[PDB]
This record gives sequence, C-alpha cells and structure tokens, in this order.
Amino acid sequence: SHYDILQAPVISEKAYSAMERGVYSFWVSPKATKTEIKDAIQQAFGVRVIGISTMNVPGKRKRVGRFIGQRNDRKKAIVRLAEGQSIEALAGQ
Amino acid sequence: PSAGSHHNDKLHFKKGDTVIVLSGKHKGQTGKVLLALPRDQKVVVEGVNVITKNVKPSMTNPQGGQEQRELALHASKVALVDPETGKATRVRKQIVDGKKVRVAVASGKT
Amino acid sequence: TGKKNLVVNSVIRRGKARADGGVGRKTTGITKRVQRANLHKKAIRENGQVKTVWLSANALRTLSKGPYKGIE
Amino acid sequence: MKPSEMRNLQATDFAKEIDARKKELMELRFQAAAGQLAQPHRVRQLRREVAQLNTVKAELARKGEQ
RNA sequence: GUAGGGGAGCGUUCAGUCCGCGGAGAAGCCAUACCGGAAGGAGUGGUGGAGCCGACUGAAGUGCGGAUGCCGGCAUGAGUAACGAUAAAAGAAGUGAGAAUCUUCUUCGCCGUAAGGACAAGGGUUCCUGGGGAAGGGUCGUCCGCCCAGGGAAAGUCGGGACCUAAGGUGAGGCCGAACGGCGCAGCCGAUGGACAGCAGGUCAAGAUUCCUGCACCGAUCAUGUGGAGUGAUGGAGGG
RNA sequence: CGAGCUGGAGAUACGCUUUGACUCGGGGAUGUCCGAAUGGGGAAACCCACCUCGUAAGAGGUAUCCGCAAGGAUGGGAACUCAGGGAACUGAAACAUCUCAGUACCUGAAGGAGAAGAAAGAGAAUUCGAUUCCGUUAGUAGCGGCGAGCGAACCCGGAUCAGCCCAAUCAAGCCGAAGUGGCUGGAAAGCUACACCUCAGAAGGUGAGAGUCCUGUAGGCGAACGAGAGGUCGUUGUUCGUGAAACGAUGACUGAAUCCGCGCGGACCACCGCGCAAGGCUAAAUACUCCCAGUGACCGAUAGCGCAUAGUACCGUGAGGG
Ligand SMILES: [Mg+2]
Ligand SMILES: [Mg+2]
Ligand SMILES: [Mg+2]
Ligand SMILES: [Mg+2]
Repeated sequence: SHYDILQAPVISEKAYSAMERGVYSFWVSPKATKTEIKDAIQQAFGVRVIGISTMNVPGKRKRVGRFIGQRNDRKKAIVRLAEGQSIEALAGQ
Repeated sequence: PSAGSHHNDKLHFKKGDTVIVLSGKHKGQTGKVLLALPRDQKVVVEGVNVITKNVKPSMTNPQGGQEQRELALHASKVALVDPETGKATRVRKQIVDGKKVRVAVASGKT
Repeated sequence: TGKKNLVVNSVIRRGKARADGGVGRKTTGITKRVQRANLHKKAIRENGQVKTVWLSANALRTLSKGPYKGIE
Repeated sequence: MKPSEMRNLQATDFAKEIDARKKELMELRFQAAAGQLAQPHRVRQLRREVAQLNTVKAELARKGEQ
C-alpha cells in the first residue's frame, strides 16, 4: 500500500537546499515505478506532483574482517510540486 | 568451543535467593543473587569484589579512572541456604500456591 | 520400432578362417568378433482415428490374417 | 491487543487498523533517518501488531467460509 | 667381510594387568665429567605448569642423511643487480612530529592528427567532500587510483525495451534416430541494419538533449467549436 | 518449563517477562523473485501481456503429456537396484582369438530398497517342490591360442518363508540417595581423621584428582495429542571360445500339434523318467549410507575429511582445480 514504498527521505546538504525550492527527495522501493511512486507521495502528503525523476543506486563496503563485503541497493525519487508547495513540518527540518 | 552445557542450562537457584560461596577464596561468604546466567553458568552475588580500570576516552568527559564492582562466578556457591551452612534439595509440596513446587532439605525452608 | 512389438535390438559378427571342411582340418580359427545392428521396414495403418505408424514385416503378416486392435 | 477484544471489528475496520500502523511505522522510518528514534522498541511492536491483524483476518476468513 | 642366511636384543605409540609418582611441581624442552657390550639408560640442576615413569604381556601408521624426495622456516650470492624510456628542471612561499618528493607562486622544458578532447567495450564507486597515514606506492610522503565515513548519479523527446527484421538460434504440428537426442515450414528470438518527438543557455564540491530558465515538438484520453457524413484489415498494391 | 530473555556478537540504546516471557515438543497461518518452472519472452533471479473478480490498492487464472472427469506425470536425490549402450591401458613377458570386463563411463527407469518369484524347473533318487541371500560342495566338473588363464551346479547345512489371481514402544520433560572438620596450596574434589549413600562408584563440570558440591547415573513417573513353440541363416548367455554343442534368447525368413496331445532330460533314435510355455500380481530374508545414535589397543593440528570449517581465499574462458 501507500505508507510502504517511500522508505526514508534523502538527508544530504543538496536535498535540504532542494527543499528550499519546493523539491522533495526520497529513498523508495527499487521496484516501485514512477506512477506508483507519484501516487504514494500524492496520497500520504496531500499534495500534487507536477514532475518526478528517479534513479537506482548501488552499495559495497567492509571496514575489516575477511568478509569481502557486499552491496546495499537503493532508488532515489525527486519530486516537484505545483505552486502551493511544502510537505508537513518535515520540510523545515 | 563448548561452554556451560556441562550442567543443562539449569541453574541450581534464582536471582532472588541468598547463597553461600562454597569453594575458592570468599569461602562460606553469603549474599543476595543479583544476576543469574544459566547458559554461561554465571552468578552475581554481593561477594566477589574487584576493581575495574575504566578505559574512558572522549566518551562523555576524559575522567579515566578506577571502579569498584562485583565479578560473577560458576557453581562455586551452593544451591540456596537455611541451617546456616551449605545444603542440597528434596521434599516438594504446594501451599496456597498450587502452581508451584518448593525446595526443601534436612528441614524445609527457602 | 514396430508399433505392435518394439524392435531393432542386435549383436556381434564372428568371421573365422580355415572355414568349413571335413569336420576337422586343424580347427576353425576366428579373425573377426566385431559388433553390428539389425532392423525391419514400414507402412500406413490405423485404429480409433487416423495414424500412419511404422510396421515390421512379421507385423504386416500378423495383420494380413486377423486384425489385432489396429486395422488397415 | 491480542485476545477476543480484537475480533469485534467489521470488514474495512480491519484494513483501517493496518493502514494506521503502516503510516506510524513510516513516520518512525523517517524519524530514524533524521536521528530522532529514542524509542526503537516501538518499531518491532507495530510490526508484531500488523502481523497479528493479518494472522487473525485469515483465522476469521476460515472460521466462517470454512 | 659386500650380497645373503641365522641368532640376541634397544627404542617409539597404543592396549591390558600390577606397582607407584605429580601443583612442596607431570610431560616436553635445556645443560652435564655418571652407567651399560651396543642400540640406549640414570642422577643432579634449570625451564615448564598438568599430567606421567617402571615391570609383564598384547598389537602396530614403530626407528631416516640421502629419493633433481614433500611441507615449512631460515641462510648464501650481498648491502650486490635493479628502482620500468635521456620529455628536464630551478628557486621562493606554505604546511607539518618529520618535506628533493604534498600545496601555492614565478620561471624553465616536453606533446600538440596528441602525450588535447568526446564516446563505445570493459571496469565497478575508482567520482566529489572531510579525515587517515599500518600495508599497497620500486625512494619519501603530510600525498594518492590506497584506508575510513558521508554524499553524488535526475530523461515523453538521447541509447535500449513496451516496434521491425539479417546471419544465426528456436520451432505446435511434421520428418528421422539403441537411449540422451538429430532435423524442420509458418511463427517466434536475435542488431552489428530499419524506424521514430528538443533546441539554446544556466549551474552542485561532485549530473545534465536528464535539473532550473526561455521558447518548442510527439503520441494518447477527454472537454469545446468547425465539419456535416463515413471509417477504411490479419488481406492486395505502392513505398521503405 | 519455571525466571529469565533481548541470535553467533562478545556492542550501546530500547525493552519484554509468574495476566508465564525465553527455550524445548507438536500443529497452523504467512512465504517476494528465480529454478521442472509452467502466460509469452529471456543473457536464472528480469522484461512484456491478456482474462476474470475487484473500491484503487490488491486476489486468482492463462505449459505440455495421459485420460469423460476424478486424479496422475515432468524435476531433484550420496550410494545401493534393474535395464539400453558399452571402452582401453593391462595380462598373454611381442600380438590378433583370449584377458582386463560386461569392469570404467554414458543414458533410461525406480524405490526405501530393488531385483527375482510360484516349475513346459532342478537331476537320476520313479528324490525335490516359487525366489533371493549365506556356508559348503570346489579351484571339483568343465572351459581354454587346451596358452595366459577362466571357472559352475546338484546334494547337504543355515537366514527367511506365504503363495495368489486370469484367459476360454519412540522423542518435550519431571522425580531422584548420601560428608564434614583440620592440613598443604593462589585455589582442594588431593592429604588426614572420623562418617554416610549404594537398584545409583557410567560420565561430564566445578581455581588440582569429584560416590555423598552441580549436571546427572540406577530406579520410577510422564502428555495436549504427534510418530510407529519347432526350423533355416546370422549371433549370444551359463564352465559353453563351433566344439560331438543340446537348452535358453532373437534380427531376417518360415510358421505346429490340443491330452491314444505338447516341452525337456547335452548331437540323435528307442525305452524309461521329470514337467503343462506362448497372461498378470506378490510380502520376508539381501544391497546401500545423505541423515541420526552408540562405540573404538582410530587420529589429535605437516595427523584426521579438502576444511578444528572453506569448497572459501586464490587459479582457470570453461569443465575444473584449490
Ligand atoms: Mg633431506
Ligand atoms: Mg530456420
Ligand atoms: Mg602443535
Ligand atoms: Mg565443505
């Protein structure tokens, strides 16, 4: 359903300054396509998406321990809203 | 690697009990059980006191100092106490508490 | 593979010299012992509905007498 | 939470209870991302809660329609 | 006294039986001028820190200097050969525990149909930022393509798929074959070819025909108006 | 079950627990995507569809082969079983028949086993009475470039045992007896002095060596509900190599008798004797060891499995090697 899909928001210095222009970034399910991703944001936040762009992201670490490591694997969706922007209070952060 | 399996992940006592240290240093010494680890066969009694050197870096103030704290034991303390000295366990019953088996001896109080 | 009774199974080809005579020359020494196969033939016959199945010779005979489950 | 006081609810009153937790679970997921999870136990609790609703909605589906 | 034959025994592990020993110090290790005809065996001291001699009998994975023997460790060659294109370098200033080697300034020199720039393949985070300084770097590093943490990758129009077919592959039915299987029309798969709508700029530390700004274009669905009747396959032809 | 728990993880935080956590039994309900893989495609784990119900979310369906359908089948198994196919090195001190060997390998089918099985038999007693397996007969009889070498069966002794239908107790678990003082020592289960249990002195742990300190042992108890035809040519099988070579089996060609009938008894004929083919099914003893338990004059870190755990690192395009 709605409330799943968008796992976490994108932290970073670039997402916070993208916020300041009504552009929101989220880490979503890598299988959750643009239309499904559009709907999920639209409902859960009560706002219309005028544009959506997204892209899949790889992993790969280890600090020590001969455990060669392994990936993590994401998808990052970035949306723009019509003139009356903002999302909750989780935008001013 | 093995460990605390030799017994049966079964302690011969509870974390409430008063127990006497049978064997080692701290002989006969009595104390309230504060931590019982059945699998590891560990007991924390107000008896074995040690000074633990506190390796403290930037971890909320430097103050790298020494600490007074209790160091856990095995089966080197006997299964509860009543006639003042160390004991075993035998005569099971149930008072107003039917859903409980008690532990007795060459007497009958725990 | 004859529809009625499967076939093609076969064995070796011995070929001796000092070959045939008065019961005993010296004897009959072998010079061969290989490994060979043997087969049959085919035609078009049916039962129930339409079929064109492979038919043996001693199957074409067994049919040009009394029909067994499948006709002509 | 767990006994008979859970099965009284109707049809959409079961899908409702799930949705309210999934939403809370997501608010906590976002809270985790912005270093604000003081109560991590709340996370498993709701996951145990949603599981219970989903388990029961299957018990009652067979304790009627057989 | 070589091949060889015969005899008597020493030693190791395991077992059974007996006798014992040991944290007031077992085995193992180390030193030793003592003993026995040899294999060998004791005493003492030192080290170790928990097991173990002696005797009788039984059994063996039972004794090593060799096999260009196997595994491992360590020597010699020797502070030797080298340090991977003869395209240079110099100084000043900075940083730092430490500087020929890191940063900055000014020169110098080398490439310039390349030793510049843009892809594809392939690689897989090597990209940017902050930090590190064991190993890797043929030297040194305060630096790095190395080590740690965080971030970065944005498409209706670009390339591929939701379109097309080539070689080839596969292939209901169909043709063969001891089995496994081999073929094979249509169809289907298969780009390296066909087809098809977006141009100019701006700018993160790190993306840009992808984001932002300016103005376009394409298909679909629907609302409005004009039109006032046709639309025109799985098939034909032209065209590609 | 009776107080702990919050997986190895040893790490902080949050917490959960006698309104019985945790762990142990035993059943359910979830169970993405790939894989027989099964909608179609595909360079596994991805791409693209249609149908039906449905409030969108979401749920179900869409492979081929048997059969009215019910219902079955595809794929996977270490070894063991049967079947289709079937080597060479090697031995013969050369080599070709012969041997290695119907072994190795491939392929098919299947199961906890399979195979085989109910006399047209064995063999010479007018004895036996389906099969398999073990002993033995016996390196006998026999085969054999009569060379290398290969090698039965009946009798008898055992394991197990039957023949039947067609066609005209075991795991979860609970209960469980009896030692204290001095000494040596960092520490006592060793030493010492007195004692005790024993249907229990098997063993593990506990600062060193444990009957009586813990877990246990002998003994007993223990479940919701969970397990228990003849012929000819070609060839071959078994001791069977064309031999005096019967009998089985069968690719080609032929193709009988019906109970004063038919098959066999090692060319063949007579006589005597043993059997009823051309239809099916069938426990048990036997083989194996992925897994489990118990044990060992088995190993104890160059040993023992390749691994005190890794099929990893590493090598290779790959099979594969490690
Ligand atoms: Mg040597
Ligand atoms: Mg073709
Ligand atoms: Mg060692
Ligand atoms: Mg392994």
